[PDB]
Amino acid sequence: KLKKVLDKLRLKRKDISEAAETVNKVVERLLRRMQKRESEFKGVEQLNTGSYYEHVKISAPNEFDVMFKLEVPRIELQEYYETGAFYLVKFKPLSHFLEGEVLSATKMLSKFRKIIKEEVKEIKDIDVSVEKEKPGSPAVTLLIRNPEEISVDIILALESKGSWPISTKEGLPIQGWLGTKVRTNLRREPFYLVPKNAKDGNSFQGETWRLSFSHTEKYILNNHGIEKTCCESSGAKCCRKECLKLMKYLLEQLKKEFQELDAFCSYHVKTAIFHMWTQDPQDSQWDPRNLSSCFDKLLAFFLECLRTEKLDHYFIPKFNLFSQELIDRKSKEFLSKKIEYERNNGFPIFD
DNA sequence: AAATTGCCGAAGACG
DNA sequence: CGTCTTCGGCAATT
Ligand SMILES: Nc1ncnc2c1ncn2[C@@H]1O[C@H](COP(=O)(O)OP(=O)(O)OP(=O)(O)O)[C@@H](O)[C@H]1O
Ligand SMILES: [Mg+2]
Ligand SMILES: [Mg+2]
Ligand SMILES: [Zn+2]
Repeated sequence: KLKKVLDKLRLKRKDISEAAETVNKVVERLLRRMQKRESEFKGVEQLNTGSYYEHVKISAPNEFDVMFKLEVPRIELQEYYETGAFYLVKFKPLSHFLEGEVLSATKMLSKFRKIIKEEVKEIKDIDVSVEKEKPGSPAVTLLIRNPEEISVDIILALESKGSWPISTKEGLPIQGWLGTKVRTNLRREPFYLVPKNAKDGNSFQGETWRLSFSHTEKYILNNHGIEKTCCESSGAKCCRKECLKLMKYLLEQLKKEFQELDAFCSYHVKTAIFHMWTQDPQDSQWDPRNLSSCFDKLLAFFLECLRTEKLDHYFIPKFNLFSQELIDRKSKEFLSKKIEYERNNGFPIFD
C-alpha cells in the first residue's frame, strides 16, 4: 500500500533528463556571468543542494535548489539576540554593501538579484523569468517553462572556513549513529550564511544573515547508515529515504488544500526525521520489511513535536522551529487534527 | 584558470 | 533479484 504510493512518487528518468538539461544550461550561464571582471561576486562557486540532489524529491523534478557560495575571509559574527541562527556580519570590494561596519544581507542580495535579472532577459532560447521578490527570503527564484513548470532557487551564500559558531556546539548529535570521526570531519568543513532576514524585531532586520547546513545535510543523506554499506551495491537497502518521502508527501498534500498550514515546510519534516535517525540508529530498524511501522514512528514523533510546540533545529538546539513566535499554536493544533485523521483512516489523502 | 575528461555511486527501467 | 543506463560529483589534466 505505501509501496503503491512510493511507486507513484518515484521520479521518471525521461522527466529527469528533460528537466536537468534545461536547468543545467540556465545555471551554468548564470554562474558564468557572475565571474565577469569587476563583479563583486567574482569568486562564487556552485553547490547543488536540496531535495532533488539528495534523491528525496517526490512526484516530479519541478523544483531545484542551487547555492552560489562566496569565500569571504576574516569575518566576525555577532549573534542577533538569542536565536542562535541569525547573525550580523562585520569585517576584520564589497565595500558598498556596508551599513556602518555591518555587511548588509539586503544590499548584497539586491545587487545579486539585479545581475541575475539582466542575464535572464538575455536568454532567448529558453522560456525563463524571475519570480516576484519575496520579503525576507534569501533566494532569487527562476520560473521556467520547458513547457513543464520548473522552479530554481538560486541562493547566495557566504562561506567561512573558521570553526562553527558556538550555538552549534551541542548540535549534530550523530555520535551513536554516524560516529565521532564523521562528526569531527563534518565540523571542519566550512559553514555558510545565507541572506534570509530575521523576522523578529518586526518585521525583517535587513542586515541579518542565517546559518545554512545544506552541505552537511547533503552528505548525511548520502551517508546515512550505521553500517558503511547501507544502500551500497554490496550492502543492504534501508527505508530511511522512503519514509522521508511519505512524510513529505503527506504534508505537501495537506498544504495543497488548507491555507492555514502555510508556514509549515518540508524542512520541518526533514528535521523531524534526522532526530528519528539519531533516536533509531541501527540499520536493522530501517529494514524495508518494516516500512509501515517506521512511517508510523515518524508520524507519532511529529505529532509529539506539534503538541509540545517544540522542534529543535538539528544543528542548533537553542533554535525552536515550532516556537510560539514563527508558528501560532492554533496552526499546530490544526495540523495535529489533519494528521490524526489521515492516520486513523488509512490515509485517504494519498489519492 | 577555464574547459575536458575519466571514474564510479545512486537509482530508474525492465525483465 | 541482476543488469543496463543516465545523472551527478570529483579532481587531475592540459
Ligand atoms: N526554514 C529553514 N531552515 C533551515 N534551512 C532551510 C529552511 N528551509 C530550507 N532550508 C534549506 O534549503 C534547502 C532547500 O529548501 P526547500 O524548501 O526547497 O526544501 P527541499 O529540502 O528541497 O525539499 P522540497 O524541495 O522537496 O520541498 C533545504 O534542503 C534546507 O537545507
Ligand atoms: Mg527544493
Ligand atoms: Mg527551494
Ligand atoms: Zn540505507
